[PDB]
Amino acid sequence: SMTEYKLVVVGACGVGKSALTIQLIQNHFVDEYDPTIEDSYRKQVVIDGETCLLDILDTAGQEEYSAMRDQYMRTGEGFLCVFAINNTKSFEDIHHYREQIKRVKDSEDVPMVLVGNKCDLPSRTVDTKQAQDLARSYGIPFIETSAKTRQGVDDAFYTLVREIRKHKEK
Amino acid sequence: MVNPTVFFDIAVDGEPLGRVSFELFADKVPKTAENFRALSTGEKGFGYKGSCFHRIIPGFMCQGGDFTRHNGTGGKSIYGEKFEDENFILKHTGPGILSMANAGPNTNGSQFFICTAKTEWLDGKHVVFGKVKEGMNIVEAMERFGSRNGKTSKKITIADCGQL
Ligand SMILES: CCn1c(-c2cc(N3CCN(C)CC3)cnc2[C@H](C)OC)c2c3cc(ccc31)-c1csc(n1)C[C@H](NC(=O)[C@H]1C[C@@H]1C)C(=O)N1CCC[C@H](N1)C(=O)OCC(C)(C)C2
Ligand SMILES: Nc1nc2c(ncn2[C@@H]2O[C@H](COP(=O)(O)OP(=O)(O)NP(=O)(O)O)[C@@H](O)[C@H]2O)c(=O)[nH]1
Ligand SMILES: [Mg+2]
Repeated sequence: SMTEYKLVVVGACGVGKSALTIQLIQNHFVDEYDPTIEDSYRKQVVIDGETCLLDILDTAGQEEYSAMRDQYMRTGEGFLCVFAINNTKSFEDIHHYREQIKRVKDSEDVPMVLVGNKCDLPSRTVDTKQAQDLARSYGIPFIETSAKTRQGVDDAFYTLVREIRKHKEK
Repeated sequence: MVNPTVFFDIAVDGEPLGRVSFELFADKVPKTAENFRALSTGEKGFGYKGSCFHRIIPGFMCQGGDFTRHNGTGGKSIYGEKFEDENFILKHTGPGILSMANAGPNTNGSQFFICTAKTEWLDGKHVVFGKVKEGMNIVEAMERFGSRNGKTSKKITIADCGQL
């Protein structure tokens, strides 16, 4: 039937992985903090004139359990690597996340999008140029988002689907 | 100075399951023990009665205590919304340990968890303040309604609670 795409959302605690996913799926935002154990969602979307089915894994940012990420990185087809533009440490964690995905996939070519979230907030500490440069060095797209305003939310997930498509048909 | 004892009467979709009692380690963590005691009696005008166990993960723990939002994000202490980690003297040594949930350092409120296994990696991060006295098998019975990510399949509530 329609193609299913297995997306996985990763990044440090509090960057907004869940807020982005719930905005995509349920069209709302609450400012409450419900730290994730692990959640799965489904949504069908039209991308480039074709319907497809998104299967989204929303993961925990807990550093304590970093050695338990391997099984979901094996099954996931593409990864949203999320940091918050007002949290420099979350941006520095990105390298460690991408490196872990590369090791588990044993590939330097894994579908991935770098996401700079919370772009509605003032006092940004990670500059857009600094993030675009890093994504350029990885060869992956970079998108700035706000789960609060919905800015870029659809674009982030749709772009990741396009990356997975290109990889499968390569 | 005898450590105080409190009880929860647990219900499953409104039907009684049984009573769990806890010893609260006021000898070692008086501020944390007193918070849980007062929340169990409801004497401040709020507390655990009627709240649910929102996260139950078989093999690990049963977590509850969000009586302000009933969604796993809320709760408050008798000292304010949050209070500091009192100490980490006591460890998560096995089933029955009663310990504070938190969202990082110095964020204790009202949420708590009861261990169904030894959870040593939580030592130094969550304040242990009590243990199950009677009714550990009720806590074990609550695991029947949990899941891998903690979502419960029935409404597990504290139908009544108080001090013994
Ligand atoms: C990797 C998957 N995972 C796992 C995990 C870990 C293992 N191990 C096997 C090997 N051993 C040696 C190490 C561990 C196995 N299987 C799983 C689960 C079943 O795989 C799905 C956990 C976990 C916890 C969080 C996120 C992901 C997580 C998390 C996310 S917020 C959190 N912790 C802390 C939590 N704050 C809150 O609620 C805040 C909002 C309130 C105020 C909190 O105070 N408490 C109390 C203590 C227990 C904790 N909740 C909790 O629920 O722990 C779940 C547990 C299963 C115990 C650990
Ligand atoms: N202003 C603003 N706040 C946001 C945004 N995205 C998330 N938040 C807020 O940041 C906090 C953390 O969001 P959350 O989605 O739970 O982060 P997470 O990455 O899923 N955390 P965890 O790894 O613990 O599950 C919440 O209070 C949420 O409302 C955003 O784009 N803008
Ligand atoms: Mg989350």
